Amino acid sequence: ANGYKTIDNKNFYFRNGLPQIGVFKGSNGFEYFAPANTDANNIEGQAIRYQNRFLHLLGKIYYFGNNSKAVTGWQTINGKVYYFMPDTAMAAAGGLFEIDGVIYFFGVDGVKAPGIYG
Amino acid sequence: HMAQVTLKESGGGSVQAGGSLRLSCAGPRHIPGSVCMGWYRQVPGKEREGVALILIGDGHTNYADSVKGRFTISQDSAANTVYLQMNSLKPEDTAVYYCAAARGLSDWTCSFESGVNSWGQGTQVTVSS
Repeated sequence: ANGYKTIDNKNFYFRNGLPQIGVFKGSNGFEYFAPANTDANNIEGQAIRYQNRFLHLLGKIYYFGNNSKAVTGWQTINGKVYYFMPDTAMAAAGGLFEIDGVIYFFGVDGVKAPGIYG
Repeated sequence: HMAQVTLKESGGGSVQAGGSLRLSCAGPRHIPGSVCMGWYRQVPGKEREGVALILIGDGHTNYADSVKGRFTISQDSAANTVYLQMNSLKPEDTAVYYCAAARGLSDWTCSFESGVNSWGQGTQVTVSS
């Protein structure tokens, strides 16, 4: 009863037999399973259309592209570089991250500082 | 893979030798991966040459030797948009300047060589004696 499910042509991500809120990777990439009444009267935990924009959720930062899926990896958005961790889609933020053996600094807002830190 | 992007250009113009002009080039707000943006120039009848590139969100610059110390490339601090400040213009700078976007190299540098992914439609700059 756990995991990604499609019910009545709506997508949900279940834990404890209940739809969870968050950004989770179903069979169709990372989707935003949102609280009820976030967009177009979605119900609790339904995956919503959420496109070409950032999402701040519980002090983490995601970016959704043009298909309502959270991006991963290096991304250049509004003049800045971000790196969205492949296994969570959360932006690297708050200090030093080692990515493919190189160390970079990312601000609290997820923006990569110029240059290499180690 | 780097999808093609639209590059919208503005600026240019016509000046006497010694003048200054600015170009601007805007890309889409979101480009996956790393991106070098800037300009090449081509006089009708001649070959295209690199002018200046910058790696957006990091800042490596690459300039043609013929424009170093006269043209400066910068990025907008809130957009996937670059500017070329063309100071100390010479008649030999007269050309069509084309905005370009290309993937950043793995060491966070931009090269004029090995391919451009997307081009702007071009801006004429004319400098008279």
